[PDB]
Amino acid sequence: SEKEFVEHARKAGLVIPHERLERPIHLACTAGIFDAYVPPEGDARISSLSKEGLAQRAERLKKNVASQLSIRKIRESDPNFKIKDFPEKAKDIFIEAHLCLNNSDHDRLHTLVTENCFPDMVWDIRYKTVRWSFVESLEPPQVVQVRCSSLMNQGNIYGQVTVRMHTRQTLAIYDRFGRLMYGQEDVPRDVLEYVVFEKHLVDPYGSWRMHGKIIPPWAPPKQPILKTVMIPGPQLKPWEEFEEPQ
Amino acid sequence: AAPKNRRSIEVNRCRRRNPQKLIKVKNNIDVCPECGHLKQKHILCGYCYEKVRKETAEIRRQMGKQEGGPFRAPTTETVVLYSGETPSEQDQGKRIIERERKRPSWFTQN
Amino acid sequence: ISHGRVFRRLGLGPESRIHLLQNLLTGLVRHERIEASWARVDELRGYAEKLIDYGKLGDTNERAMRMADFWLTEKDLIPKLFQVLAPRFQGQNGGYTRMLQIPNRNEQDRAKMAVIEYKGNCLPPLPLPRRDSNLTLLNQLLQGLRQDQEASS
RNA sequence: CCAGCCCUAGAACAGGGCACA
RNA sequence: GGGUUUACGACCUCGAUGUUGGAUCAGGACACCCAAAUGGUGCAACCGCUAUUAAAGGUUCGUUUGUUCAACGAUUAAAG
RNA sequence: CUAGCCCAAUACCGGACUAAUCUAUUGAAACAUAGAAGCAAUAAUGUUAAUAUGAGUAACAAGAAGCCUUUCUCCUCGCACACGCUUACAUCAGUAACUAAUAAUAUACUGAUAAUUAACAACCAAUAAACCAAAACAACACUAAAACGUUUAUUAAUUACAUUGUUAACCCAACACAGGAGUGCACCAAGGAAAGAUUAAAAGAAGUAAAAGGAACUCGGCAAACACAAACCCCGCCUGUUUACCAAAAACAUCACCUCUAGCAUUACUAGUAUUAGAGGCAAUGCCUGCCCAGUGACACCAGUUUAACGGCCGCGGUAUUCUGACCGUGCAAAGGUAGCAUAAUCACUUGUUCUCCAAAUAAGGACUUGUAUGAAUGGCCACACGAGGGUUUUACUGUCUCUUACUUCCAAUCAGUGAAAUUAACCUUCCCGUGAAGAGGCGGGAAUAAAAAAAUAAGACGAGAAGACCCUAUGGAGCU
RNA sequence: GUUUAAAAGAACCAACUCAUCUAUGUGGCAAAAUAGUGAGAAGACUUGUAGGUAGAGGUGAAAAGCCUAACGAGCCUGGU
RNA sequence: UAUAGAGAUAGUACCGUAAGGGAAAGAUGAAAGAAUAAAAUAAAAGUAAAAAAAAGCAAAGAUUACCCCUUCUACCUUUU
RNA sequence: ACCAAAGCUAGCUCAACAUACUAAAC
Ligand SMILES: Nc1nc2c(ncn2[C@@H]2O[C@H](COP(=O)(O)O)[C@@H](O)[C@H]2O)c(=O)[nH]1
Ligand SMILES: *C(=O)[C@H](CCSC)NC=O
Ligand SMILES: [Mg+2]
Ligand SMILES: [Mg+2]
Ligand SMILES: [Mg+2]
Ligand SMILES: [Mg+2]
Ligand SMILES: [Mg+2]
Ligand SMILES: [Mg+2]
Ligand SMILES: [Mg+2]
Ligand SMILES: [Mg+2]
Ligand SMILES: [Mg+2]
Ligand SMILES: [Mg+2]
Ligand SMILES: [Mg+2]
Ligand SMILES: [Mg+2]
Ligand SMILES: [Mg+2]
Ligand SMILES: [Mg+2]
Ligand SMILES: [Mg+2]
Ligand SMILES: [Mg+2]
Ligand SMILES: [Mg+2]
Ligand SMILES: [Mg+2]
Ligand SMILES: [Mg+2]
Ligand SMILES: [Mg+2]
Ligand SMILES: [Mg+2]
Ligand SMILES: [Mg+2]
Ligand SMILES: [Mg+2]
Ligand SMILES: [Mg+2]
Ligand SMILES: [Mg+2]
Ligand SMILES: [Mg+2]
Ligand SMILES: [Mg+2]
Ligand SMILES: [Mg+2]
Ligand SMILES: [Mg+2]
Ligand SMILES: [Mg+2]
Ligand SMILES: [Mg+2]
Ligand SMILES: [Mg+2]
Ligand SMILES: [Mg+2]
Ligand SMILES: [Mg+2]
Ligand SMILES: [Mg+2]
Ligand SMILES: [Mg+2]
Ligand SMILES: [Mg+2]
Ligand SMILES: [Mg+2]
Ligand SMILES: [Mg+2]
Ligand SMILES: [Mg+2]
Ligand SMILES: [Mg+2]
Ligand SMILES: [Mg+2]
Ligand SMILES: [Mg+2]
Ligand SMILES: [Mg+2]
Ligand SMILES: [Mg+2]
Ligand SMILES: [Mg+2]
Ligand SMILES: [Mg+2]
Ligand SMILES: [Mg+2]
Ligand SMILES: [Mg+2]
Ligand SMILES: [Mg+2]
Ligand SMILES: [Mg+2]
Ligand SMILES: [Mg+2]
Ligand SMILES: [Mg+2]
Ligand SMILES: [Mg+2]
Ligand SMILES: [Mg+2]
Ligand SMILES: [Mg+2]
Ligand SMILES: [Mg+2]
Ligand SMILES: [Mg+2]
Ligand SMILES: [Mg+2]
Ligand SMILES: [Mg+2]
Ligand SMILES: [Mg+2]
Ligand SMILES: [Mg+2]
Ligand SMILES: [Mg+2]
Ligand SMILES: [Mg+2]
Ligand SMILES: [Mg+2]
Ligand SMILES: [Mg+2]
Ligand SMILES: [Mg+2]
Ligand SMILES: [Mg+2]
Ligand SMILES: [Mg+2]
Ligand SMILES: [Mg+2]
Ligand SMILES: [Mg+2]
Ligand SMILES: [Mg+2]
Ligand SMILES: [Mg+2]
Ligand SMILES: [Mg+2]
Ligand SMILES: [Mg+2]
Ligand SMILES: [Mg+2]
Ligand SMILES: [Mg+2]
Ligand SMILES: [Mg+2]
Ligand SMILES: [Mg+2]
Ligand SMILES: [Mg+2]
Ligand SMILES: [Mg+2]
Ligand SMILES: [Mg+2]
Ligand SMILES: [Mg+2]
Ligand SMILES: [Mg+2]
Ligand SMILES: [Mg+2]
Ligand SMILES: [Mg+2]
Ligand SMILES: [Mg+2]
Ligand SMILES: [Mg+2]
Ligand SMILES: [Mg+2]
Ligand SMILES: [Mg+2]
Ligand SMILES: [Mg+2]
Ligand SMILES: [Mg+2]
Ligand SMILES: [Mg+2]
Ligand SMILES: [Mg+2]
Ligand SMILES: [Mg+2]
Ligand SMILES: [Mg+2]
Ligand SMILES: [Mg+2]
Ligand SMILES: [Zn+2]
Repeated sequence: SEKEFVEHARKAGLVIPHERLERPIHLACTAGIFDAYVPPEGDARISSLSKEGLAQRAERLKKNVASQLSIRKIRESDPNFKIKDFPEKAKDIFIEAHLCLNNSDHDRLHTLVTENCFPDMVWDIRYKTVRWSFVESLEPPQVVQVRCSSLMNQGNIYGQVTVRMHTRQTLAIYDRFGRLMYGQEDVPRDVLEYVVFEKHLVDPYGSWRMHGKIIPPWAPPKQPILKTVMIPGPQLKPWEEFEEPQ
Repeated sequence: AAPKNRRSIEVNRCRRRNPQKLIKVKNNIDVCPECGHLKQKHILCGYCYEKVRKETAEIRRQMGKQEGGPFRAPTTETVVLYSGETPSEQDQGKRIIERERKRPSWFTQN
Repeated sequence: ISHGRVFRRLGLGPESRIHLLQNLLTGLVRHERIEASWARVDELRGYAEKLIDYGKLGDTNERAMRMADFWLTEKDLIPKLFQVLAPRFQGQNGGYTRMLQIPNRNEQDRAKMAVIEYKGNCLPPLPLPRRDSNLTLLNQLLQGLRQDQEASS
C-alpha cells in the first residue's frame, strides 16, 4: 500500500561541485572573438576592381604591427607557417565543412570546425535537409588580420586569423516534411563573409579550425523567407491597458 | 445482489459510448466584441468581468481604508474620482474616493 | 409533486434558508454589488426589492424599522438603507436590482454563479449585453419598414 | 426554430409557454 | 379419471433448494358460494333440494388461540 | 464405387514416436547419434504478480458575504495535569505527483533552520524508646473498628551553581475511526461549523402536525402519544451477580435454617482456638417439614447408627338396593404419599367441568379435583415490600389501525473531484407448451424479435455470502458421566 | 441537589456505572456502534496505578463464564 | 540464475503484549564529467485506434457476400 | 499507442581439504 513515484528530473548544479572537480576542463578553443575586425563601408565598391582591392588588402595586411607580430609569434611557435598558402587551405576547410554539414557528417565536421562553430551551425538545422553547393568564386580569399591570445594561467596561446571571402554559393534548406523552406537550389547568390579561424599553438597537432563568422553591419539583408510570419502583440492581463507606441 | 457473469468489452462499449453519455457540443459560444475573448451568449464575459472585479476590489479597499471602523458606513452617497478629476456641482456633499490610476475607458464619468 | 411552489429549499431548513438570505441581503445592502450562487441570488432578488420598498415606506414607520432591524444584521446599514438607498429609488417602481449570470466558479464545484447589484451604485458598470445598433443590415431593413408604415399614416 | 427564462411539465432527457399586460 | 391429505420410493439438490402461520401483491383451474340463463321436484307461495351452462367481477369486520383449522358475536348477494 | 496411411471407446495394460533443457562426440543460418533428468498444465474455492467485470457505481467533503481574513448565522466536552506517542510542535519555502478518502492550502505531505531554560515534578536517613482512644465542619457518637505523626537519645561527608521530565492539533482501536479513556477547575471570558453546487421523482431513515373514531392494528398497547394512573395472578423474599459479541431470567447468590469435618501454632486457614474455622444443602420471615436404614454410600474397620445422606413411601377382589366404599378377605414390603396445594411453568387425554370478566375468550381470575407421572430443606403451603421477569383487566392517551395525508432534514436525481466490495466458464443472455439427472434463455414444436442509454420493482438466474451447524457415514475426534 | 431523628445494602434524580425495549446500521462510525428509551446511583458501588494466581492449569455470586477480537479449554515453536 | 538458488538487498520493514511469524523489491551504455540522450520487442491478459442493428454454447458447412440459411444440449470432476 | 516485455549479475546449493571451532568491533 505504501508506494511512491520516482524519476523527478531536475538539473541543479552548484558552485561547490563545480569547483571541487578533480581535473580541470580542457578547452580546445576560446569562448568567442577577442579583436573583431571592423571592415570599411566601402568594400561593396572596392570589390568591383581587382587591383584596387588586392593592393589595399595587402597594404592593410602588411602595415598593421599587431597582425605582423602575431604572424611572427605563430611562426616562432610552429615552423613552416606561411600566409601565402593560407587562403587556399582556409577555402578548402570552408568548402569541406559545408559539404560535411550537407552530408550530416558530424565527425568530420567536428574535425573541421571548432566547438564554438559546431553548435551555431548544427543546432537549428539538425532536423532539416540542406542542399549546398560551390559553383564559383569571383574574389580569392584574402587574409585580413591575424591576432593571438596568450593566457599565462595555463601558458596557452590561441592564434586566430580573419579571412575575407567573396563566395558564390547555392543554398537550399528544405523542411522535415520535404518542402522547400529558404531558397532555391539553382540560384548562385553572392555572399561576403569574414571567417575567423583559430588554432591552439601549444598543442602538438593543432589543426586549423573555423571559429567564427563575421558579417559586416552594412551587409545587405538576407533573402526573404517563402512563408509568412505573425508577430504577436503583448499578452495583456485584465487589469492592464494597451499603450500605443508612436 | 451480486453480478452473475462478467460483462464483456463489447457490451461495455455499447453502454459507455452511447450518445447519451457523450459530451454535447455547445453552439452558444461567441467572441466578445470588446477584448476578443470567448464567451457564451447568455453569460457575461470572463475577461471584462475580471477587469471590473479588480477595479471594484481596489475601489472597495480604498473606501474601507477611508473608514477606520467595521461599523462605519456613510449615510450619504459615494463618488469615485480618478487622477486629474474634480467633484462637480452635482457630486458635492457626497463621500469622495480618489484613485491614483487614470480613469479606465469603460468607466463612464456620468 | 411541487406544484405552485415559489421558494426553493436552501440551507438546513426554512429558518436556515431565511438566515442565508438575510446574510446575503446584508452583504448586498453593504456593498451595493455582490456575487453568489445563481439560485441564492435569484431567491434574494425579491427580498431585496421588498426591502427597498420597505425602506421607501419611510423612517418613522415602526413596521419598516423592525423589518430592517431583523434583516440588516449589521446595524450601521439601517440608516444607509433609509437615507441612501430609499431616497435614490423614488421615481422607480420595481427596477431596483440587476442580476446577471457570470461564468461558472473557477473552483472544482463549478457552481452556476450570478452577480446582483443595486442600480445606481458608485461602482464600475458591469459589461452589460448591449443590443445591436440600428446600422445593422436587419435593423436598417426594419427601420425602412417602420418609415414606410409611418408614411402610410 | 429551439440559446436562454418561467411552468399547475418534469429524477436526467423530454413536454407547454415567453406580443398585448 | 384427478393428483388437495397421510403414506410409500429415495430420482435432483447436504463446496446450503432458508423451514409454519400472518402483512403486501396476487396469476390460474372449475369440481360455481354470490351474481346470470334453464331442466326436474314428494316445486302451492316465501324458503328449499338436486342437475345443466357460464370463471369478465366479487367473496366482511371482530374475541380466544403462534396458529392453518375450530368455537362464538354482528352482518352480507355471498363470506367457494 | 474411386484412391488409400485399411475400422470407435471409460478404469487398467502394451507399443511407436516426440517438445524443451544439460552432458559425450557431430554440426556451426541451430542439428544428429547416444546418456541423463527439477523432462511438457484449459482445471486442485491451487501460490505469487498484474489485469479486467461489478463501476466511473456505492461511498466521501468546505456555514455566508467580504476591502482577504474583517464582519454576520448557528452548535456548544473547554483549560491544565497524570498515563501514553515520541518532533508529528514553531519559522521560512514548495506542492506536477505523494498524506488529507475532494479542492482551496497545510496542525496532518516535502526541505532547510530553530526549540522545551526550575521555583513545579522525579531521586531526596537509619538505630531504640514514649505512644490503646478514627476519619465524616468533629462538639461527640455508631459499627464494618478504620490510610494519613510528633518528641526524646547516638551517629547523619558539609562545600555557591548536581542530574533528569518541560513542544504538539498527540493516546488505545489496521484509518485524520460517530468507539474506549483517570483527576482538578468552570458551562464560556473558552471550543468549533450540520449545507461542494443545483432540482425538489420513487423507495428508505428522522421529525412535526392532523377531521371523526380511540387498540377496532398486532403474538403482544411493539412503537408512538395533550396520557405518564388503579388493580389481579405465576415465579423469585428483598438490594445484588451472570452467558464481553443473539438469552439479565423464573437462572446464581442472599440474610435465615440445617447437615457433616476438625482439640490445634510461626507464610493460607490464622498471627485465629468449637459463640471458632472449613466442605455443602435449601433459601428472609409465618405454619410446618409426615413414614422408611429394604438397597447404595458415610461413620462404624464385623453387628449397629445415619435420609435437613443418595433415594423410595403398594397391589387383586367383594362389600351400605341402581353410584362410591366407612368395612372385609388375601398377598408383598423398609415404609406403603402424611399435612398442604392442585388442570399448575406439573406427559397425554385437555380447548377437563363450572362461575366472573367481553356482544363474542383455546386469554385472565375463583372453585371441583387421584396429580394413578403433585408433595413437604433435590423443601410444601399462604403474606408485606420489591422486579427493565412472564400473563390479564379499568379508564387517559394517541397515525398502531379504519385510511392515510402535508411539509421539512438526511437520503435521492443532475453537475464537478476522488474512488471500493461480494461476484464473474464463455455468452450474440425472450415467451409458451412438452421433454429431460424428474422445476430450461440455450433441447424439441411453435410465437416474438432495429440497436443502445437513464430511473424504478425484486418473479427467476434452483441469485451472492459461509467445502449444511439438521440427518447419516468415518473401525475420524473431543468435552462430560 | 431533594425527602428523610439516617451514609437506612430506604426513596426522586444528576455526574458516573450497566445495558431493558425499539428503530437505523449489517464490507457499517463501529470485527458490537448511533438515536430514543431504560436500571442502579453512600454501596455486595464505580475507578486510576502497581503486583499475584498460567493451561493435566488459573479464576468463577456455575454462564461449562472469562484467561489479549475464534476457549467443552489460550497462543507460539518443535515433534511435522 | 532474481516466483529459481539461502527467508535474505534482511531476520530488515511489517505483523503480535510477548514467545514468535516474516516479505517484496536490480536490469541503458566504453563514457550519463555523452538526458536540444542513442538503438533494439512494440509480441500476454486490460484498453485505444474502431460502441451496436432480428436468431440464440457463438462455431462449422459454406457463400459473390460480415450476418441472414442448415447442423451441433461448454469443459473437467463425480456418478446408473 | 499505452500497460508492458528481454537481458546477466548479485549471490546461493552440494561435496573435498583444512587450520583444529562462539568472526570483526570493543
Ligand atoms: N466396473 C466396471 N465399470 C465400468 C465398466 N465400463 C465402464 N465402467 C465405468 O463407467 C464409467 C464410464 O462410463 P462409460 O464411459 O463406460 O459409458 C466409469 O466410472 C467407468 O469406470 C466395466 O466394464 N466395469
Ligand atoms: C429442521 O428442519 C432444520 C432445523 C435444524 S436446527 C436444530 N432446518 C433446516 O435444516
Ligand atoms: Mg417548446
Ligand atoms: Mg403437488
Ligand atoms: Mg405408492
Ligand atoms: Mg438420491
Ligand atoms: Mg435404488
Ligand atoms: Mg441438502
Ligand atoms: Mg454452488
Ligand atoms: Mg387472484
Ligand atoms: Mg361447470
Ligand atoms: Mg344463483
Ligand atoms: Mg374468480
Ligand atoms: Mg464400415
Ligand atoms: Mg480400439
Ligand atoms: Mg536426444
Ligand atoms: Mg515438472
Ligand atoms: Mg498457465
Ligand atoms: Mg466462494
Ligand atoms: Mg471467486
Ligand atoms: Mg489455476
Ligand atoms: Mg472503471
Ligand atoms: Mg460523480
Ligand atoms: Mg448499478
Ligand atoms: Mg450517492
Ligand atoms: Mg504512535
Ligand atoms: Mg490530494
Ligand atoms: Mg513539516
Ligand atoms: Mg505543554
Ligand atoms: Mg442541500
Ligand atoms: Mg460541513
Ligand atoms: Mg454537500
Ligand atoms: Mg420521500
Ligand atoms: Mg415517516
Ligand atoms: Mg406528534
Ligand atoms: Mg386523528
Ligand atoms: Mg385485537
Ligand atoms: Mg385482528
Ligand atoms: Mg412502550
Ligand atoms: Mg403506559
Ligand atoms: Mg396511564
Ligand atoms: Mg430476583
Ligand atoms: Mg423486605
Ligand atoms: Mg462476578
Ligand atoms: Mg449475550
Ligand atoms: Mg456484564
Ligand atoms: Mg442482551
Ligand atoms: Mg434485570
Ligand atoms: Mg435460587
Ligand atoms: Mg425453624
Ligand atoms: Mg434450589
Ligand atoms: Mg421457606
Ligand atoms: Mg422429609
Ligand atoms: Mg443403610
Ligand atoms: Mg443396614
Ligand atoms: Mg383449594
Ligand atoms: Mg398436563
Ligand atoms: Mg388480548
Ligand atoms: Mg413423584
Ligand atoms: Mg418433585
Ligand atoms: Mg433429598
Ligand atoms: Mg411486575
Ligand atoms: Mg435487580
Ligand atoms: Mg426483572
Ligand atoms: Mg394532509
Ligand atoms: Mg438478445
Ligand atoms: Mg441429456
Ligand atoms: Mg443434477
Ligand atoms: Mg419446462
Ligand atoms: Mg426451436
Ligand atoms: Mg426454442
Ligand atoms: Mg402453432
Ligand atoms: Mg430478483
Ligand atoms: Mg432494492
Ligand atoms: Mg442457466
Ligand atoms: Mg431460491
Ligand atoms: Mg445460493
Ligand atoms: Mg460438506
Ligand atoms: Mg445448519
Ligand atoms: Mg448434531
Ligand atoms: Mg469401517
Ligand atoms: Mg487416534
Ligand atoms: Mg438506594
Ligand atoms: Mg445507548
Ligand atoms: Mg420519537
Ligand atoms: Mg440516560
Ligand atoms: Mg432510578
Ligand atoms: Mg428502585
Ligand atoms: Mg499482574
Ligand atoms: Mg484427555
Ligand atoms: Mg479447572
Ligand atoms: Mg447450569
Ligand atoms: Mg449447559
Ligand atoms: Mg484468543
Ligand atoms: Mg528469492
Ligand atoms: Mg523469499
Ligand atoms: Mg495485447
Ligand atoms: Mg444463426
Ligand atoms: Mg446420484
Ligand atoms: Zn470581453
